Amino acid sequence: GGDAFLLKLRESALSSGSMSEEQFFLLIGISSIHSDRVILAMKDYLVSGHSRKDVCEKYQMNNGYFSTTLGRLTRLNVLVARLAPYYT
Amino acid sequence: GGDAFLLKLRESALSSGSMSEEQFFLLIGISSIHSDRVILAMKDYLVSGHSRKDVCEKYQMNNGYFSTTLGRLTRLNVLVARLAPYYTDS
Repeated sequence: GGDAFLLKLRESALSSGSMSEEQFFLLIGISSIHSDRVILAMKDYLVSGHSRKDVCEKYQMNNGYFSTTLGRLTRLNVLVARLAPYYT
Repeated sequence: GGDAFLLKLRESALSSGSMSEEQFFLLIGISSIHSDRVILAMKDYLVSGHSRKDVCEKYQMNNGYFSTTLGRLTRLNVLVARLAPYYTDS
């Protein structure tokens, strides 16, 4: 259940600069994230390789919101990676 | 571009009995589909090969609910196929 879920997200966490812009936008497209602010923050982290510290300052974001959002994208990325062999 | 979006969905529509349970649940996982009966109806169609008529009867769905739900999964399938190259060795 939920405890093992959180451990999987820790183990699969997306890191700073881990993807291209178009990949990022496709993940956003599949997601239910719709806040422009948190989209731009996650693009700066995941695509541009800015640090969490810098991104939180720029978007005036707290760690709960940053970490939750990053976890939502990590979850989607794990599911998409598991789906990929059905399409390749 | 809503009109073209609908045409694309027709061309791309998922077939009955076309995916494994694992593939199905991964697509459900990415989706925002919440209804337990709707997930079971889509499983019965996409995995178990039941007809549309069969699932709509079993899970009390009207045609618009079925068609819309299948459309939601067809869109995700197209998008996941466009994401897949980014998970390759290249």
